[PDB]
Amino acid sequence: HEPEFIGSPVAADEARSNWPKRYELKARCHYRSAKVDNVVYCLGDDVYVKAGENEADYIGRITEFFEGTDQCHYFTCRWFFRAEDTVINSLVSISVDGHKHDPRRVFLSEEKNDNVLDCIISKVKIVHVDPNMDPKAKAQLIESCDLYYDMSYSVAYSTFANIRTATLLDLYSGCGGMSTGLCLGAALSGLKLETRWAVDFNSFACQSLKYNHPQTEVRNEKADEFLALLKEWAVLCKKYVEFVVEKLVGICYGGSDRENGIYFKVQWEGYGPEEDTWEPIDNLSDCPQKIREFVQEGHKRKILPLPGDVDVICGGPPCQGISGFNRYRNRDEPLKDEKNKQMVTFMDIVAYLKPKYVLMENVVDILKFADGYLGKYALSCLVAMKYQARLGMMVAGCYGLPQFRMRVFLWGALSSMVLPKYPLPTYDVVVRGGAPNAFSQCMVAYDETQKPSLKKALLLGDAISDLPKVQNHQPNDVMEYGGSPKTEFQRYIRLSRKDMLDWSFGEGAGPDEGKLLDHQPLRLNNDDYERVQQIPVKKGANFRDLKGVRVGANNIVEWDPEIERVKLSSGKPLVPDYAMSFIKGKSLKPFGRLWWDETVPTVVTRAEPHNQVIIHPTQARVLTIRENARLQGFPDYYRLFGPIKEKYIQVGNAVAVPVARALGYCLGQAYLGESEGSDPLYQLPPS
Amino acid sequence: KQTARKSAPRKQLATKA
Amino acid sequence: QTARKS
DNA sequence: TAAATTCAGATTAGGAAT
DNA sequence: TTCCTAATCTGAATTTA
Ligand SMILES: Nc1ncnc2c1ncn2[C@@H]1O[C@H](CSCC[C@H](N)C(=O)O)[C@@H](O)[C@H]1O
Repeated sequence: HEPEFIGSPVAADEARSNWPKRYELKARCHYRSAKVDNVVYCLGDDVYVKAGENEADYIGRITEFFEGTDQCHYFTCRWFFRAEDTVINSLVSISVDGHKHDPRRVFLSEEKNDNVLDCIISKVKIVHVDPNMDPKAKAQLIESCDLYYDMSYSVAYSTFANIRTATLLDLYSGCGGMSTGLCLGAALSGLKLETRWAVDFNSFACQSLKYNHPQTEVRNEKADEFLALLKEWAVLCKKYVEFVVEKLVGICYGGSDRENGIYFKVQWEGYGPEEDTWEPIDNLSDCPQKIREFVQEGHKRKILPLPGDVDVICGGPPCQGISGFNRYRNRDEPLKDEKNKQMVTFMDIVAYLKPKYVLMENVVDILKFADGYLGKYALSCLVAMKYQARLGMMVAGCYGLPQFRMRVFLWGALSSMVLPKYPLPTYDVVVRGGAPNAFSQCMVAYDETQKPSLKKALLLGDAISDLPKVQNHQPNDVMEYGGSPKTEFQRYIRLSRKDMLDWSFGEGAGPDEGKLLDHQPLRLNNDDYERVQQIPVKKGANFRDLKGVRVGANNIVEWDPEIERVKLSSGKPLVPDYAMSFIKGKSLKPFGRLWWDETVPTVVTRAEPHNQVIIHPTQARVLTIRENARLQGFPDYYRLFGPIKEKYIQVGNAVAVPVARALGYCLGQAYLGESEGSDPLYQLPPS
Repeated sequence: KQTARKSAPRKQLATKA
Repeated sequence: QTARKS
């Protein structure tokens, strides 16, 4: 039958005071109720709408009833998003330790659309659910309807939102730049956010993090081992329960050269700490009272957290198996490489601990590799766990750095907390890179119509013009600055711990005050060293400036026929063959020289000049570890440890600590309760 | 009956544009 | 107390 | 056997020419 | 609209201390 409008029309000007711009579709008048197929729909009704072929029936809430100026009978509704209607999509079928997506759990949005009454099918009972009500007072309510929603979804930044100490667990902690930045920003916002625990399977990163944070319980192990260790630390906290012992040092689950199970490190009486030995529990069965003492005092000291002891969990799971740099990735199935599954392990630990806040960080290819399968996976794991969630992309250089590192950050917050915003850029940046089209709405940036005057985009000279000269072989971990800081960025990066609100060493100046740390470049072998020596000190100089190199047709390198193959002192060619082959012979990166006025898009774990522009502008060496950490905002006092390559890996895998610092300020504002409203973006105060 | 339909400011990271 | 040296 | 050295793919965003 | 080009928290095969 024909759909009809029911009841007297709304007052002419009342409808304009309610719907002004409706008077790009214009309306003759407005109504309140409408019948289609012998069922009356009033305003505010939740409605099922016919969709395309193979498309599920849309879900909407009616906002107007009006006849269009084209004599049509229109209705308009704002849509409910299914869990698969959001950016999650195919990963709506995943489950994390029990929790699954409820098929009856939709998400209200402010996205509106006008259609005709003929698109309407049947009513649907959708109840609004408060998570902060009695937990069993939500059950019968959910089973007394058809669909339910406890959260709103926003396309902007994929926001799932509701309608003073704090502990932080740093999973895959590395050297600790991300957790350090979070703590610094939270201290600026007025929150005592510390780092109580840190897990990383690389030993030198643990060394660095514990050096810069002595009170942090840094564990040199894997994340799955740590999760099983938490599981089998809980039951000892519940039970309280050849030689002789004096005390037990530590506890662990599994590990290298060991089988699954709980092990204790033992100090034997009459023997030194060098004779302390890792032992299983079935062989420590004759040592009950000392295990009781260990468990009791470690529980009182919170050496390991129980469910509820972690307020924030931050993570930087490995991107080596997701990055576009890895030309061996498996797009067909991403959860085959173990380094990709470490994100699943991370979210499993999040499920076990249930922290108030979650902050996962990765690179942009997590939203592109396997069409973003892993990234959305993360979001799904948060949505299936009833977490408020948010997804953003933040450029490092926009927060005071001479580098363009766009990173994806996943915020998560329990419904009892306030979902934290993303900090707007405080700096302009040299745009070097492209954001995905499917996540254009997740770029943390000012819109084009309004952008205040931001501080000038930092260049490389602003970061390294301060540092004194060093040679290819610089074996000194600690040295002195050749002079005073030149630029504002260098003055900020040379600030002490207390000037940067770093309370790791309490009051009083900590170690290495005013010293130049890790100002050591990668020591190239003699061949690469003299290859670098042959590169001219000019802007744009690279291997194409070496002897015997020519640029042929279509910017393709060739050999010079008139010049014989230039040979080094060792009997190996001056110009390597891979330099001639790279990027179908069209690359300027091999043995590239960077200059003071041109930025570095992304500092990486490897510092060889071979396939990147990493040679110092005026010195015959690659950029030092301290210079790369400066490009990523590490304060000069943050000392690294390990071999030179390992320190490079540490600063290249880290998070730019200005980025983490802005995130920490936003997190502190959300944690304390100081928030404006629905805006996912936040303008930072002077800092 | 028939099917219904279900339907973005640019950002600026640089100094200009 | 008492334990093993492995 | 480990350590060092050498070479290298698959997509996608934007950018100038016309 | 064309092609390119720039860009991707790097990995694996081979050779050599
Ligand atoms: N299976 C695993 N278990 C535990 N840690 C792992 C791991 N695989 C990789 N890692 C660690 O994950 C770390 C990621 S680097 C993250 C650095 C940190 N976000 C910062 O800002 O400093 C690496 O240091 C690596 O050692």
